[PDB]
Amino acid sequence: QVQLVQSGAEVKKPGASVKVSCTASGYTFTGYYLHWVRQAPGQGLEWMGWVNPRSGGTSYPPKFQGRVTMTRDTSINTAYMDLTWLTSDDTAVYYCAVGRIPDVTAFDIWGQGTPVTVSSASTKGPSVFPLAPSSKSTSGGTAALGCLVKDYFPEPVTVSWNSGALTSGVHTFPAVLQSSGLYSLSSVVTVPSSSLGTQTYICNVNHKPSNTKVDKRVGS
Amino acid sequence: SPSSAKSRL
Amino acid sequence: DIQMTQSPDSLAVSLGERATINCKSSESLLYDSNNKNYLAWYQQKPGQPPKLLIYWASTRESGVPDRFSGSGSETDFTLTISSLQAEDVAVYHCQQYFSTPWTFGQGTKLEIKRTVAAPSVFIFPPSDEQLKSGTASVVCLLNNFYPREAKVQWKVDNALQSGNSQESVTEQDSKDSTYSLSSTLTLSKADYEKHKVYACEVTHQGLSSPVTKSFNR
Repeated sequence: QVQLVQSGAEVKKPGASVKVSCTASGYTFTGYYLHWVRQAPGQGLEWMGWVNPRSGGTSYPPKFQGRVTMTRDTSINTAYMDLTWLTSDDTAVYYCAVGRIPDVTAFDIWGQGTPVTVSSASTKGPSVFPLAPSSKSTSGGTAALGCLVKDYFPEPVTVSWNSGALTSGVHTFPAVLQSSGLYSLSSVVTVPSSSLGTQTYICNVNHKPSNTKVDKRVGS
Repeated sequence: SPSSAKSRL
Repeated sequence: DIQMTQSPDSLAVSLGERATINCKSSESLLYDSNNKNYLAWYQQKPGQPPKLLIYWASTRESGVPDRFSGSGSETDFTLTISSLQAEDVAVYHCQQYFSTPWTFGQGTKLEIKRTVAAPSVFIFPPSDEQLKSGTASVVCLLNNFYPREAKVQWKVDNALQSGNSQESVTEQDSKDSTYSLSSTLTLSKADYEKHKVYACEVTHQGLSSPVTKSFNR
């Protein structure tokens, strides 16, 4: 049952700090170094340092010396990584990782990951706009329609179709960061065109950080 | 020569 | 200190066929006093942490099937999947542990190669609801195509646009190995009711000439 269970996602503003925990089980926490590794979008894995769960000692590479503090708490088998002076380059998924193989500093145990967003933007709910099955049936004898979820912060947003009933054909695109600091995405679905008069298509948009719950009906 | 390993204490 | 460079960045291989990923170290991971190469490989499937795949260059971590193989020496290494399965689609990373700081490569994405399929193209004019906000979004949809490489051009009144559009690609679908792309053109409203015709023009390898979709108003 060996596993490392990390804390939930974090959103922060430049200058602030962030602290992520990692809880070990299924092995001797005080037997192995506990490392931290991050992954920024289009960057590649990056080692941040380790903490000795027995002595409480640490070691950080130059890049993170002065910004990172690693600590443990053996009473509850839990490690902590703390990062200060956050910038946009600190946006990444933060992993705790353990290596158990002698003389091999490579990690066979990883936490599920903790995404950390760093931005000056503030919590904003999205506007939901229909992408109605356009003026003419001819979309192939099949039809395409969707919902445009625009100008929200932060990630994630949740889009389903008819309360989760319609999943086949639906493509929920990855959000894209606009120049306003706000994310935006579209969700589309391919449908039989005969049923545009028969079926009612509703998309269920859910943005928890702002408690936005919108159901947009998409009619021709 | 390699840096000392950091896998088991 | 030690940089790690993988090649290629992206790789498409047919089911059943052979996948080869290289990794170059800037220094040399071979220790002459034990004849060991200090190099590891990882497999990272979407939305999950890395999984240790191979260490000491060619030793398979416990649980790794036989079709995964590591080879090479000193500064030049290679991960090989001999008979590519569907569950092997992922990002593969090489990591050196000769020197600290322990450094990784940039990753190599491995995806299923299939027969070329041109996209179905769809176009959506802005909703009216979006009329009042003062912003107009025109969305072009490229549906179920392979490979991922495509080019979407926008033309309002046959004027090519540049700077007012963004793109979003899905990950390769698990039932048909296709991709889907959305291209959104963003105009203030103080510009959408001026030009009759809006068009996205799609370039793809499965099309010997562009496909165009348009509407008026």
